[PDB]
Amino acid sequence: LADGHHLLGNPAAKLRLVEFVSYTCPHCSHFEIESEGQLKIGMVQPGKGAIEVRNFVRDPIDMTVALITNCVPPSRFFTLHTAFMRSQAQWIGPLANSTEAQRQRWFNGTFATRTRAIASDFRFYDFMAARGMDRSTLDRCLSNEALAKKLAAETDEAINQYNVSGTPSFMIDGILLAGTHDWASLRPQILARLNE
Ligand SMILES: [Cl-]
Ligand SMILES: [Cl-]
Ligand SMILES: [Cl-]
Repeated sequence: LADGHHLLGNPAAKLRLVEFVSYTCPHCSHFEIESEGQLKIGMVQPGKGAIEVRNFVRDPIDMTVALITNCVPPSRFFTLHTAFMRSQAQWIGPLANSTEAQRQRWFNGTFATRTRAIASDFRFYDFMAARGMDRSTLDRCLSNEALAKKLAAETDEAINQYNVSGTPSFMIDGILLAGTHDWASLRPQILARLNE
């Protein structure tokens, strides 16, 4: 699959759930905690369906996290993606707490300068060091502007083709699910399809 797309489970499974999610969205964090287990044991493990996670990148903080999760091998993506989502409350504090002068650096200057400022402010060096990724490996990841452009293009595809606006959003078998932005609304639609 293309950059910013990641597939969990069997590509030939009949039910394909696409998730448009963002690392800076509180609804996506809550959704991951609520849904990850049940989707795995109920659907993915028995080979009844597969999950395509798309990084819907909303802001440069999101972009910085998505550079990290997309720079690791496919077999590490899902653990890392889940970790950022599950531990969102632990790392996202500077979004609320930072001052004007700090915020200025996230939204101005070149891609490299702002990505480095964000990674510093959000303490991603320490977060990723605690997960085996050293500073040199993280530096290379954060400077991958080519990848940032591809993730931006993937995000633009979601916005343009599917009118994706709020997060998380979902499609099942090509249909974007109206009014469906949490596990409580999603699950009955998944079970209806599985149990047809
Ligand atoms: Cl939820
Ligand atoms: Cl740090
Ligand atoms: Cl498009």
